Amino acid sequence: THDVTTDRSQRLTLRFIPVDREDTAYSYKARFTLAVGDNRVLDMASTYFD
Amino acid sequence: THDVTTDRSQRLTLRFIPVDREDTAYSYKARFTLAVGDNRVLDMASTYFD
Amino acid sequence: SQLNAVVDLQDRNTELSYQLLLDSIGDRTRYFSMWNQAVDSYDPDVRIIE
Repeated sequence: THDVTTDRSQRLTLRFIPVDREDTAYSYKARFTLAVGDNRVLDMASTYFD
Repeated sequence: THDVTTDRSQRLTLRFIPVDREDTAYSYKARFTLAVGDNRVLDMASTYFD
Repeated sequence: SQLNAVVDLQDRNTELSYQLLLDSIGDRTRYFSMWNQAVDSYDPDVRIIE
């Protein structure tokens, strides 16, 4: 019942928009600002490019 | 004559450029880094999106 | 500090100052690709016909 989950407001899933994009001849470059807020931890396995 | 205004160099108005923008199907997202310098106070009523 | 260390004037001439500074500390006759350091000159035989 305690010390596992938050009682506070918090999203389970976040979505990030590219900060910089570059559509080229044979490739595509996407840049993001992956932000991990305070009191949070992120398991990379749970990320993916939509 | 004292303790009201600065003698120092300082802009009255600042303009901020978006740090991240996202033009979508039915909406637009704009992100800024609103910075309030030291020895300054900002009245939100005096802000607006140009 | 958020205070700008840079304070310029329309009255100042940075570019020229740098031109004159270079001449005083070295041989403006030498070229240096990195800074596009290749002084403007003319053919003496063109300026003054002999």
